[PDB]
Amino acid sequence: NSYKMDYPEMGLCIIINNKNFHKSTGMTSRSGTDVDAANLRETFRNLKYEVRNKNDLTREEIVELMRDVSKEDHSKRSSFVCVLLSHGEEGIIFGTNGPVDLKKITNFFRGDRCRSLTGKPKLFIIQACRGTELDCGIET
Amino acid sequence: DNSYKMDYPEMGLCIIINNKNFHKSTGMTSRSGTDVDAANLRETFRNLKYEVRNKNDLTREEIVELMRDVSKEDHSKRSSFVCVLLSHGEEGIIFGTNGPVDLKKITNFFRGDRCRSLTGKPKLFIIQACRGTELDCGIET
Amino acid sequence: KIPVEADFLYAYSTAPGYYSWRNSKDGSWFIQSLCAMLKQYADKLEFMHILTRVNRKVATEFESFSFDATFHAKKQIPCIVSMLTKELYFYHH
Amino acid sequence: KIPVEADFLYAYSTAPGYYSWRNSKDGSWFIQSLCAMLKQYADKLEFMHILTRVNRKVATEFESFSFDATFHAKKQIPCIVSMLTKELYFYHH
Amino acid sequence: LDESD
Amino acid sequence: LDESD
Repeated sequence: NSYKMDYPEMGLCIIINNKNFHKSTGMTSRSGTDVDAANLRETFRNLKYEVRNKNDLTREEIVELMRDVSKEDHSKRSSFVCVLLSHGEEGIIFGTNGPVDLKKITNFFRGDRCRSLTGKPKLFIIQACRGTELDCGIET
Repeated sequence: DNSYKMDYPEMGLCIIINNKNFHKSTGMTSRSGTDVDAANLRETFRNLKYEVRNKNDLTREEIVELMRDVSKEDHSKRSSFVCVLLSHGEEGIIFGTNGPVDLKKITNFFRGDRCRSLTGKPKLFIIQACRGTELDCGIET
Repeated sequence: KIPVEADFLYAYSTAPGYYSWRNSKDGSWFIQSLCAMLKQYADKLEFMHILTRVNRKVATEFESFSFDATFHAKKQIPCIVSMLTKELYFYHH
Repeated sequence: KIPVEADFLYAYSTAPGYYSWRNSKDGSWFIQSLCAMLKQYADKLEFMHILTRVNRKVATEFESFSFDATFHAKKQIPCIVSMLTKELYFYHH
Repeated sequence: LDESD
Repeated sequence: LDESD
């Protein structure tokens, strides 16, 4: 069986694009991330998502944004997509001024806390480091 | 080539580690029902033509030595590898009958660089164990 | 060259951070469901799609029964973690 | 009832514990590959199957190029984490 | 009865 | 060049 994708709206696609960070994070400017953000905007436009691009949000702005989106009425929407483009650690995404737990963000959308998305696919696409291990690969 | 090559002579090994009784040291209680699971898995993967090996009530040292040993076999004529872990657990942790083992330590034996005769082949780990102490209360549909 | 972590699949019985449930007579919810879906579907569906039906069966058909109110009426969702690079079928053409 | 953690999909660019790679001109390897596979297959394939092709493209077609030997010739595998209970098609019918 | 793992 | 995230 398949999710019902024929509601009047495919849904929102929120793209959070963090390029420049406070020096305290020690992250260097994420060159190339604007290309990703525009590629994503176009790709999801073509899938008939209502794309909202946000650039350079602090961690407080990320949470406030995700809380606000979770309190909208998604009744006429089939799905929800959030793309995070940032620095990260395992389980963590960076605002421009520091880390916030990914669970904090995704908990706004739990089945009991966002009832107009209950039973609907909630997609989190995350371009961010998850630690500092390096994969040297294996010849094939 | 969008599908794994599954026509090697052998589908592969299916290792089932079934831990039911834990050292009174550990404090963990008996996992009633796990033998039904173990027997059900053995029959399911037999019908999929896997060479099944059932192991019961392994200490954490025996789990590490078994998985190390299995990772040093020659899987050249096998299409895939399956491991099933039935036990108590914590996030990223599986319990031997006497104490915890990191899942990473177990799966690292099979990494593409360290188990060359499984390189490019699907390696499946099925894990029946807790991953913490959160409770899901559900939402009425 | 391929990544050394490629071509693994981790089929976890439960979501990160959570308990996993086992019926003391019939076995774990997840294994009961996995064996049932493999029996029913391995001759035709790709494995991620079998595992998605396992997710649905565990999520909708099971709810804990316990004499302890603390552990009563709880739910479970399994967690598929795929580093696979190809589709997996348990049969061959 | 359904579990409150059901019906989430986490499409991570890299495996747990690892760095994720980004080309300074072309963008991150994962999003480059994700947009390309959506463009090509969203009209046809189920989303997990699209993500498995993204896994393959990232795993096989990219390797890092760095003036720092420490970071040179490295590889990446994305990690699909699915708590979905149904198949996802971006078209209807 | 159900039990946790 | 490639950079990490």
